[PDB]
Amino acid sequence: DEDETTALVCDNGSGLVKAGFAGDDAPRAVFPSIVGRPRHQGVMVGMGQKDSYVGDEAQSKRGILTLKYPIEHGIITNWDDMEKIWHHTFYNELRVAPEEHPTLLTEAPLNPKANREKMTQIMFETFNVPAMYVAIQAVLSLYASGRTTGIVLDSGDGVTHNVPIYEGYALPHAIMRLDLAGRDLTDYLMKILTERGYSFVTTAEREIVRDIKEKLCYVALDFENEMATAASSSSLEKSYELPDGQVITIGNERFRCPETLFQPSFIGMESAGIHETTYNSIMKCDIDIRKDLYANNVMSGGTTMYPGIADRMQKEITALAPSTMKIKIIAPPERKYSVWIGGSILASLSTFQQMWITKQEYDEAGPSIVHR
Amino acid sequence: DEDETTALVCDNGSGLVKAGFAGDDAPRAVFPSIVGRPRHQGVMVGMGQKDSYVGDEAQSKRGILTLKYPIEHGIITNWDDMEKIWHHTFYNELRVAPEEHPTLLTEAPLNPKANREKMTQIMFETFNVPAMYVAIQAVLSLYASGRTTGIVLDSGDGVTHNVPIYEGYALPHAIMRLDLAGRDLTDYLMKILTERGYSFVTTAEREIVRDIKEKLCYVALDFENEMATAASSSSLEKSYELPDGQVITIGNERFRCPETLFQPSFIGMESAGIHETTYNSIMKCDIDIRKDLYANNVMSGGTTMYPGIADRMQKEITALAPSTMKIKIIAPPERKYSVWIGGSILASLSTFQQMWITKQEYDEAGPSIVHR
Amino acid sequence: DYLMKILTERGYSFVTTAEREIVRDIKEKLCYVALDFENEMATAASSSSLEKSYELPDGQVITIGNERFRCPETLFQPSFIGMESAGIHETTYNSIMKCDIDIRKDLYANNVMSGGTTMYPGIADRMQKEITALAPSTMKIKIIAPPERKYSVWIGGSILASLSTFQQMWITKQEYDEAGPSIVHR
Amino acid sequence: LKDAQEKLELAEKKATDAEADVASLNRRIQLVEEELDRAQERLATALQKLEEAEK
Amino acid sequence: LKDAQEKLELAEKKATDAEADVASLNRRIQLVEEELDRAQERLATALQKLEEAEK
Repeated sequence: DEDETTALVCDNGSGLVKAGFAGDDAPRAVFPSIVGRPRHQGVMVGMGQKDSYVGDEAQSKRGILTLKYPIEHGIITNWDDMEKIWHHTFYNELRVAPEEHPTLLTEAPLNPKANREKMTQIMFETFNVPAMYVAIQAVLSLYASGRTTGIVLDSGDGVTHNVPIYEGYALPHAIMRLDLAGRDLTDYLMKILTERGYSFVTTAEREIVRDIKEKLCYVALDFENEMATAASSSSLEKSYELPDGQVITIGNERFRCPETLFQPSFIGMESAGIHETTYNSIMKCDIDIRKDLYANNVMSGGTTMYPGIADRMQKEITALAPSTMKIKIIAPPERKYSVWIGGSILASLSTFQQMWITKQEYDEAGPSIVHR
Repeated sequence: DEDETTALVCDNGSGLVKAGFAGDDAPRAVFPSIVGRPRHQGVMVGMGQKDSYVGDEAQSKRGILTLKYPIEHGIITNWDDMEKIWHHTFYNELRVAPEEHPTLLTEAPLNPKANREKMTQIMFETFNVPAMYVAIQAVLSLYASGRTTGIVLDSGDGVTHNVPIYEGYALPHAIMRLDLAGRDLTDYLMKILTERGYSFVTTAEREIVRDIKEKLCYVALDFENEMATAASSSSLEKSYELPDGQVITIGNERFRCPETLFQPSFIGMESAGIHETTYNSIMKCDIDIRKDLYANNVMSGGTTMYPGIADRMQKEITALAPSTMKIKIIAPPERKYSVWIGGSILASLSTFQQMWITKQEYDEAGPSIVHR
Repeated sequence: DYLMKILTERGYSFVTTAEREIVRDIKEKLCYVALDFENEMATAASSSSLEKSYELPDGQVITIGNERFRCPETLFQPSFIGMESAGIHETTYNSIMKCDIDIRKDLYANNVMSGGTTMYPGIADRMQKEITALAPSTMKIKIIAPPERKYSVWIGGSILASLSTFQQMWITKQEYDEAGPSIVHR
Repeated sequence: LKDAQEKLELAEKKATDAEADVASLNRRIQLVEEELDRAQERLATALQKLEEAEK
Repeated sequence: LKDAQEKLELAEKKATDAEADVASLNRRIQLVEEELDRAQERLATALQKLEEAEK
């Protein structure tokens, strides 16, 4: 129990932090990855002067603060502001004292060696946690779907990745990163919806375009004769009621937004798209392992939640793969937390105890120890 | 003079074409081996609609065209697009009419019989050249260094080869091909340089990583205690100024890029490396000819130009070869054009006239004639 | 409308409609975009002969010293008017780091200005220095602001449409009656 | 012999690093000298344009 | 040996002629680059003086 209860799992994202206790089924804490700094001197009624704001209080009060994102494209870019988000996570969100809890953290696919050593330096030397561990994100997603070999298409708020994993070892030279994700996708909907003849003028109009994207957006299979369908004008249309009455209608654009993930050309991106990239990762791997990867395309991440994403991907890679092959696109329902759940499982596991980096290992080996 | 002036030499590569007149000291024409096809309908100011673009106009205008490479790994893969690059070479680059010029062409090491017959079919039947001849590339490189027996390590943009040649006959069963060359090498530098904490974001950032590779990259001898040297941090570092001010620094990676040619493992390649391959070619040849090959390792190709390539190779094969042997790594300065220069010499030669395949030979013997 | 308020705020009244309309003629004639808008306010305070009095429809000589440039500083600082958007120079730049990489030296040496509101003198010098200091030093900056710029758009059309080669792009009633509005839409 | 040949790969290495840096610095001097006749030439013209506009 | 040692006095000779020419060309580039910030600087000032006088 000492640490059975006690292991923490913190998944640091570009848009959201997911956090909680190893053992739980889902994150106890989910909140924006921002750190707000007040543009002016003054106070809220009853509070003192605050130097900084994190998560939702930074989002809610955004009009008087300069908002900053510590993690650009999955990599920690500002370490002063990240230690601020961690502090908030332990002390306010989970309300635990960190110096008696083992902490499993996550990093990104080709996270620079030096960063994995730096967050270890900050975990052990400024938070004084007993022990910690850094798992790679795609690797926890895979594992949370039971398996050990597969290829994960991972897509969240600032990055998309393909991480081919074989008997647990993520394959460095076959990993692909595509910098277009849910953030890019909300801003494109924004324009095709203002372009439908609308105005997201106040900040209460801006924010909810993102809630339109999440609730009403679709990834149609045969996106071709779906536009064609749009035109005959079926009961395909969908009206959402705004903060007030102002019933906005979205028929068609509803799927023009996730067609951006297959066609980056919709947004002036010259890069290849999700399905081709799944494939290219795969023809960059060893030959003998390619049947395995093909029957185990695990999807994880908030942006892979658009319904019919899996069917489109299913047919997208069948028709690029040699017919002798078995294609299989696994997309679980909890996928917006796969990464986290994979960490919860792993860290609560009976056999993981012997991989925890302890302060004994650290004080004796330097940050190098956990770096592997 | 009839043809003393008149012989053309065209060396077709995976990245570059080198072309000019037999007699000259260096190629009159050097340009990318691309054929661009416009993605949209429209025009440049003052020009007409163009169906196609070749060489540098395809590179410069790459944003509106789909670029295609006719020669994959030294072998012609698309014959519609190759006849386009030849057309461009004769008519625009050298501005000659082909029907009055003998043409010496080059092919790759184990170029399929059928291809040598096909480019002969296209030379004589669609360009109507008086006479032509196909030389093997390593063989022209050797000969341009004066000799007739030696082993050429040839390395350009898409392929590396080892072609052991004895009294002029390239030895089919001892030739080795390693598909990792300067193209692969620019993309690896790219990553170790973004990995140094950088961004080659716009296309004006992409292209110049290749000019960094050419200008600043090195092949260190004792690549071991060169990394060690990097760490003590000597004045080994080297900063390059970008299209603008943005002074980028490259200290160390500078040589981590050509260490890829000895260690393919740096790039997820399981194949053996350049020096071992030189050697293996050699222990695949007759016994009595192995002292000859060892004292005549001729290097040619753009990617063998990295300074200190020869010293590393010198010591790489001395230490694999029996000590009773004399090692000798010849690397001339003009080596990025050895192949071409060997053709210029040979084709301007007094004795070569009797090996030219003439339209008389062809119209009478079929493509078989030149195939040998 | 912002000048209006900083001028009523200077202790004035644009009360009748003959007072309203002419604030716009003050903006056009007397407004400036100072370079180093910082030590221009500072200059205002020492009170140099920077001031400028305009005579209204009648005698009522109104003086505008300082606000004269506080009005076009709104184009670089939208915060002067409760706008949270970025300003002209940053936006020039952001457009540019949204374009292909290889074309960014071209765009930087060819910042063409057009429109009535880009006519404020010293707009070009401020923009010149505004983007030099945001652009990589390896770059050439060049802010072209022609004198006829309040009609650039029109003049470009006059040239183009009187041109010898444009005749073949005119959409004719033949094209239309045969292709529908789609024809000209491109 | 090992000493004359070793002294050698080092003297030839130094010779080639120095020939590479002279080629680079001469290319840089020609480019900055060519940026020049250009900076100074448009200058004679900008100053002349000033004296006429001031008049 | 006679050949490695002879190849030598020639490679060292070439190394010293090239180090001498690079030193001279680098001195010339610094002087023409310094004539420059000067030509171009009085230029930013002459062109600014023009835009103000033209205004």
